[PDB]
Amino acid sequence: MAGPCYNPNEHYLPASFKGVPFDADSSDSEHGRNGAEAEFVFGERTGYADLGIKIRSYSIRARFQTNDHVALSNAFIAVLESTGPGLLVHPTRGPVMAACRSARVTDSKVDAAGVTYIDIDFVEANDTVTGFG
Amino acid sequence: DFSAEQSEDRANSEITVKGHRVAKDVWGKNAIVQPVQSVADSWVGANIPLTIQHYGDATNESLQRRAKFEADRRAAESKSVNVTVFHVWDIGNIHYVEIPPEGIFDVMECVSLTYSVDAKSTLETQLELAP
Repeated sequence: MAGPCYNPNEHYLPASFKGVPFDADSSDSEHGRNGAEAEFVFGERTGYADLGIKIRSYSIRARFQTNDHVALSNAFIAVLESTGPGLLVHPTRGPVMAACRSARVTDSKVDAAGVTYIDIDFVEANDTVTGFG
Repeated sequence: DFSAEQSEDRANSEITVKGHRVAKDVWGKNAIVQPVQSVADSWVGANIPLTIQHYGDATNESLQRRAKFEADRRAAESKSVNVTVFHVWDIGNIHYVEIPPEGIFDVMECVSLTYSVDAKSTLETQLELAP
């Protein structure tokens, strides 16, 4: 950023998922739009057509440093595995609804004892009725 | 590319035909048992007899014509070839071929033709030659 008067605690929202706070360490996203580009034979001109919006996806990384991190880390995994989607407070994208798609928990006893990292991979999930519309 | 073939399951050394006559006034032995004719290929060196029934007014000339039609069909079916000639006149034409690996040195008559194109420039053309 520009200038020495930044305050990161003031610009980044505190992460969360289904109401349980957790400490965020990274914030990515993916957007786009579905195309149908086509090129003819012997032709010097091409074409394009729009087919709709592409499904988003978010990825976050969390760190646990406080005393007894295994309990908090182990207790948080029990929330990611809960059935159904729930509200997610993305640090920069604001509150959105997403469903966890995977999570890799890394840890060591001799290389790094006292800190647990966990990567996540969220997907946007908007509720839909059951009568196919 | 190419793919030759010679299948023995579609050949017959001797074909026989049968059929009655329906002329204005023909009957008895001249319209029941008399009209029979046999035609042989002589290219196959085995005995694979066949017999056919005629759907029409049998005539000794027409019996052989049906027999020949079957012979040409069977002969062509036993020497089917395929070829691909990359860049892109008509069917039934007369071509010369040369595939020394199998020893093709005989005139051919094309039986089918196909032009195909693709968005990725892949032009081709196929043939179904037969002697």
